[PDB]
Amino acid sequence: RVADTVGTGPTNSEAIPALTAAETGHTSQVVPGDTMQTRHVKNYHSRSESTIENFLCRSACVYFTEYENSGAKRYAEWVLTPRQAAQLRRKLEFFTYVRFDLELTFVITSTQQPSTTQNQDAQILTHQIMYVPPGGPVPDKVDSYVWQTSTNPSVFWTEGNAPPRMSIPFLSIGNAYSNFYDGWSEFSRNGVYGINTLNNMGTLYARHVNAGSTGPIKSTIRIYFKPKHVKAWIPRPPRLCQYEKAKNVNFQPSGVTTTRQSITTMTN
Amino acid sequence: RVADTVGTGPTNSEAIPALTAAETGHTSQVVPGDTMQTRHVKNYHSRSESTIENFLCRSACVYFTEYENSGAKRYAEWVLTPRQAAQLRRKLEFFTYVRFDLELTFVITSTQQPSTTQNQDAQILTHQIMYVPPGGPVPDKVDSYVWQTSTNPSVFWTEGNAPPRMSIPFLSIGNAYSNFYDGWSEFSRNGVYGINTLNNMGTLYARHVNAGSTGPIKSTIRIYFKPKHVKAWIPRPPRLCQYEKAKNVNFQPSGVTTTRQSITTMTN
Amino acid sequence: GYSDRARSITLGNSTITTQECANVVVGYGVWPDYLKDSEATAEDQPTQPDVATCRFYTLDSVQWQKTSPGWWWKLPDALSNLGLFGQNMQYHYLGRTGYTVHVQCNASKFHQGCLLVVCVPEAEMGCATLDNTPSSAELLGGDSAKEFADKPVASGSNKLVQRVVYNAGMGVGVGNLTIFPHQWINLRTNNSATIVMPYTNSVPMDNMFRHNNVTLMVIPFVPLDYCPGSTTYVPITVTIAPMCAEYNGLRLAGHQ
Amino acid sequence: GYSDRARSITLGNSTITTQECANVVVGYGVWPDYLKDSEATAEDQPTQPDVATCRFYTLDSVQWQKTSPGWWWKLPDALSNLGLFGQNMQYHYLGRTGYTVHVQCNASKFHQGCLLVVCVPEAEM
Amino acid sequence: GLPTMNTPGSCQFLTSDDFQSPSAMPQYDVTPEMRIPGEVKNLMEIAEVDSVVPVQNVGEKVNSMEAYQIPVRSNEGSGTQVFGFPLQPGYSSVFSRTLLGEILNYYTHWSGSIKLTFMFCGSAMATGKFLLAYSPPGAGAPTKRVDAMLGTHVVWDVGLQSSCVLCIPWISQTHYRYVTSDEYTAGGFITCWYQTNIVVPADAQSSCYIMCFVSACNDFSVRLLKDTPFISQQNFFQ
Amino acid sequence: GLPTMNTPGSCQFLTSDDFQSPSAMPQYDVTPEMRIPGEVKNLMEIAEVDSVVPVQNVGEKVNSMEAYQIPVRSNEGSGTQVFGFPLQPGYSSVFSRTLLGEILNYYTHWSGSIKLTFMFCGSAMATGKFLLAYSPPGAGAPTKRVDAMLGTHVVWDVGLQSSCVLCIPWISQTHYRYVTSDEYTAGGFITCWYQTNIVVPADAQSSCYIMCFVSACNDFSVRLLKDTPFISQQNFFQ
Amino acid sequence: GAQVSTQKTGAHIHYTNINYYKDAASNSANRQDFTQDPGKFTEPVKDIMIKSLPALN
Amino acid sequence: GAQVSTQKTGAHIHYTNINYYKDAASNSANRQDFTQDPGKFTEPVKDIMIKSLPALN
Ligand SMILES: CCCCCCCCCCCCCCCC(=O)O
Ligand SMILES: CCCCCCCCCCCCCCCC(=O)O
Repeated sequence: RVADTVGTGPTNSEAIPALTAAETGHTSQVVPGDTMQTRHVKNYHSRSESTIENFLCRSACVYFTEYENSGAKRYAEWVLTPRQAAQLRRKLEFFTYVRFDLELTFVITSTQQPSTTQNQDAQILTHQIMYVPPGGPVPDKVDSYVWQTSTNPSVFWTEGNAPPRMSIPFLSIGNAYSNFYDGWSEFSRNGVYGINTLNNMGTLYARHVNAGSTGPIKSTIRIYFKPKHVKAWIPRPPRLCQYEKAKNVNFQPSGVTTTRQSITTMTN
Repeated sequence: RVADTVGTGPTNSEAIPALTAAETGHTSQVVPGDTMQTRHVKNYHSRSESTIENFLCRSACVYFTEYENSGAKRYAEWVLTPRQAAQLRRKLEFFTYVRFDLELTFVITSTQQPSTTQNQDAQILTHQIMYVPPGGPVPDKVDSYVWQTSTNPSVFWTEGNAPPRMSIPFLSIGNAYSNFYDGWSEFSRNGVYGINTLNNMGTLYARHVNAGSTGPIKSTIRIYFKPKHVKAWIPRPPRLCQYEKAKNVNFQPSGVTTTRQSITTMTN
Repeated sequence: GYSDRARSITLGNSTITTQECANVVVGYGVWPDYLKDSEATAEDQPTQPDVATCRFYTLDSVQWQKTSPGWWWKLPDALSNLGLFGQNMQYHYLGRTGYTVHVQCNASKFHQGCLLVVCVPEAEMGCATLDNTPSSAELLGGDSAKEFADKPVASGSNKLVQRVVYNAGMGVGVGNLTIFPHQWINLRTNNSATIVMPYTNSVPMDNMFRHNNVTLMVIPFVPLDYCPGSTTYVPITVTIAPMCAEYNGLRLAGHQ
Repeated sequence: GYSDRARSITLGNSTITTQECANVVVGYGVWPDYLKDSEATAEDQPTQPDVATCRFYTLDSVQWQKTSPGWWWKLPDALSNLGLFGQNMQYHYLGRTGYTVHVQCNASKFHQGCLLVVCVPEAEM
Repeated sequence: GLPTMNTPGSCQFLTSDDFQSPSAMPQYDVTPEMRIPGEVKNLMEIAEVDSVVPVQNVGEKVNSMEAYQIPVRSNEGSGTQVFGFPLQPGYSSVFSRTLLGEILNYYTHWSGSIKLTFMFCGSAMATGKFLLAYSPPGAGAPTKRVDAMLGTHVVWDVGLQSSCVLCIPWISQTHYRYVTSDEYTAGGFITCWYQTNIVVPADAQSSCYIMCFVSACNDFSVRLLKDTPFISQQNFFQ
Repeated sequence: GLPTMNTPGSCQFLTSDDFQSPSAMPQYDVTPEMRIPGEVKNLMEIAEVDSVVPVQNVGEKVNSMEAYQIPVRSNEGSGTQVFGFPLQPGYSSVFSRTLLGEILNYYTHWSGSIKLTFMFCGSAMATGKFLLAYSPPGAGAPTKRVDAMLGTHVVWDVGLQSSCVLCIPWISQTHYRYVTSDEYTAGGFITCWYQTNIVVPADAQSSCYIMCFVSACNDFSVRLLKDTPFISQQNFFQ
Repeated sequence: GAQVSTQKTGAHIHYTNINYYKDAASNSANRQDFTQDPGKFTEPVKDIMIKSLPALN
Repeated sequence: GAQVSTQKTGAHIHYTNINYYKDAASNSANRQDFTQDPGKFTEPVKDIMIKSLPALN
């Protein structure tokens, strides 16, 4: 609940609430009843939508990719990294360090491709999604043994029902996920610079378990993140500039803001 | 429970319950046992269907619109406004101010369009519906970045199961939704006149996430409102005339009622 | 002893006396009061002019003829140019007030007629051209009354109000206007009509120039009649008293 | 702690701040108040506009030159056309008020001069 | 996995259902409530208020204020009729457009007593006497004052108080009636007759008007919510 | 088998929902927490911090540090204007890119009072007086000091403490305003005028600069989370 | 924290309800609120009018 | 072991919740944690600054 205004009256004193000194790096805690006469107002507004948990706990698409039931591109791979979509990236970069659980949701949708093959009568498609932590083997092909998922987490989904969804705990060797890193991987102060140094999150693969039809089909998978139980530290200023790559903070210089006509104009 | 009639007998007195004066703007509270002899009746009828919550809490179609999986019209947009359907509009306009929660239900149905394309074997269609509050970006195209819904509420629905349904809280900067507004937007007493001045409700967009087939398909979405927890003030007379537009109270003059043959005729 | 016909109302430096009147109608059961602290929004301290603004302002008279469709007045606009009430509402940004409307019409025992007096909250009116919305010069005429019509207004490419009377400009049935606070002036019984309307709105305060909260409608359901030899000029007078008027947001003078 | 040079005055929706000022002069020892009942004469009820009339009105500035004899202002007339104070004094017959006059002139440490500010009651000329 | 079983009626959209749904805007601060005059908690608080009845809905009279006037003048005879209409509060054109009628249309069944108030709007020198009557069904409508005198009637004496009330009681075989036209639930007939005459002096108008107001009593009730056959549209409004 | 019934809204993906899901990594030991300075628990702890306002966003000045400077020099006159802009904390270019503005864009409604701090950055020999003003809507913007003096104003005397505060209070008809441009919820105008003059001695600069900082008071609040219209992308970044 | 209430039954049995969501805007409609007060509209006059009394005296 | 808490309702009702999984990382988001402390950022100085006092004395 926000503070309630206190009613004040006329004053003639040596107190100076308005006069301050901003060189001390301190924000003035002046209320409106210090520079004018006010009335008593009973405020009932709540700050319940400005909480970091409410500001960040909403699903967002961070990536989508395609694969086919025939031909060359038979499976899809994606090193996990949220810095490909602009919206969630810009929301998180408000802080230097964060710490949250994750809620993953996948929207898998198929489409029939144009072709001249006849007598097509497709059976329901089943998809497999597999997570490989850094260090494990990778699926060089579509029908390789790695898809046995003896230890690797994986989800089997048949087209036509509720989208698959899982919960991931805070996976980090450190005490918090670093949104920014000012340093290198090597002690020789050369090599990889920036936050790509701390991006050791694993890889996600996706395939069709059966081909379904005799004609071509392309399946697209969209990945959705949703932070839970969020903690955050050291707020930073917003990006302002437009992002360029997913591994670094590079930008093109942009003006402070948009302009107007004069210093006295009340119009954009 | 309605009141119970009291049994009365013959009277000869200077009391005058029948004689009153209607110029005082007061309705006479005369019961039938004031102008005749009655018997004692134990009434058990209830006024449980005349309540505003029961009168207004029923789903109604307020709009429907179409989009396609190919071609030009690839997505659908609709500024939220209930004054397009006559039935719910006329029910609400019984009062000057209302205040309610909302229950949204969507009936999305697809149809195959006539065409000469062959070997059509469609996969299940998934739809996305997205709400943009006033101020946010808009989807200029179908595959634009705005569909990432980082903060904007949205619903993913696969054809074949229960219709999507959500709950919306009373969203208003004021203390009640104004069904009528007698004024302008500008202090210059010119510009937009009427209730269009207070219509700052956002926009709803709808699209196909996948194309499904190689042939054409048109999907229609029907929107249903259902007020809950209703409060209402200052009852008004019913419309009588037929509505013309969605933004104003314009009408064509109509007779008070329908006619009969004479002042003594007992037939329509 | 005393009678129910006689009644005096004192406000400011104004006293209204009547010797043949019906009971007073008090709004929706509510008496106009001031805005409380648990219901306010604007933080600064408001100014209450009291006697200077809460008094009886009389308007021009209109003539009741044998063929008069009726009249209406946008209450806030009607007094926007009278005394210190208009000045306070011209120098401030937000305002709040209730009203006390007294309508007077006197005639003899050989005259007949019946007038409906109704305070309609948020009487949004319609245009004769479905394409546009009506002008401010058509809707609100200050320092004067606005007349209804007996026939429908023609369409075209203008911004005229649909002043047909049996539709009340609001596109309803006129006989239902008795759902709002109302009073009948019957020449054989009544003489005047008093209505004490409180502040109705969906916000705690409002700008008083671009929004009209209520509207006074006077319609003669039963026409005026008499026999040759009696008085032919019969006027109708309207007196409005603001009640518990307060103002917030002092600024420069003007309305733009 | 605080100093005697700094002083803020709040009236209505107006606040005056000063960082180099002398002590305030309060009339003849009396602070402006309202008319009491044992001292009134007019029988009807008066109207007190309060915040709308009791606030700081600034006037035009005058230039202090090396050869300026001086200036004067008839206090009641000066504000007869400003805000709601002028309107209330234009629609009424009798009025009663005290005043708070703040005169400001700033210059550097390399300027010199001295101005006398005096509130003269009933200065018949 | 708790073993369950789905019953007929799953994944169906019944428009009059009552469930719980996930909120689209979670943890949203709703604007506080303020006190607004005239809060409505039931539709029978509206139907219990008077409203003027258009009895003279004959010809072009519906396009004026003449529909609400009931003409009554000096008659060189006695016992003639003033007006008549049936007790059909939601179907007859006399009643289907009033506040009571309008609210009744949204429902299928109604019950309770009815109030008809009459206001005399002549001069203070006119005097009269009228005989308001209600006749339950079973015979026709009464065609003279000797047939209307036998029902539920009031004799209205005109003077000072210029307003009389005729209460139509509930005389039915069922608990409820139908809002639509149905012979099995016929209501009866309401008529008005001259008791003596309207008498005036010289230099006064021998033609006056009456006005009618209809409302409902405390026992009034409605059931079966339905759509009103008045409003209609061809395409979505814009 | 416990007999159940599915309701409308099953197998749907509402992005703002709150349920429980099976964990992919069961019985996983999470790294212990450590104490990090500067923990944030609300977005209004950030908006309540000052940030410099680019008032001189005119022409090429946006591509330098001149956007943040407000030029004030010695004037051979009096009562002229220094600057002016509208009270639109999230839509006007003066305010849309500051910490307050940035946070406001992610929401639809705002409420509360505003702080504008001004720092004078001349020499210790310069003296001045200024008249900061806020005018609620209803008229235009004030065009002279005789029209700005009538609103909520402060007279800033320049000396020693080189920083004054103008608090813009909440003067609205609604509880909340809109972050986007809407006439129904217009805010007002903020202007600054010369009270007397900037006076300097010889061998000192007669041209100085002022700086502005904006922040929110204790009563500030936001509602309706939405997407910001600033960030955008054409293809997935790499 | 189940809420047991009474069902709508004829004249001349209970049901159970549980709230599953933390937003009060998700609950079921308030169907049983049979409270009426027609006095704001039917009789809004300043002076009381006894039924068996001359309205004008 | 059900947990009954209060719902988010307007100003001027309860809900029930049960945990089904043994991993605390599967629970619902912590929406109602309205705790703010802006003193780390707005006023981080070593010496206290009284509002109605000259910042530099
Ligand atoms: C069967 C699929 C299981 C998928 C398991 C995914 C586990 C890895 C989750 C990666 C989360 C990355 C969070 C980065 C946060 C940051 O640094 O900003
Ligand atoms: C994913 C879709 C979410 C949709 C969210 C819709 C939120 C806006 C609801 C608009 C309600 C408008 C009520 C108008 C009432 C009135 O003024 O009569």
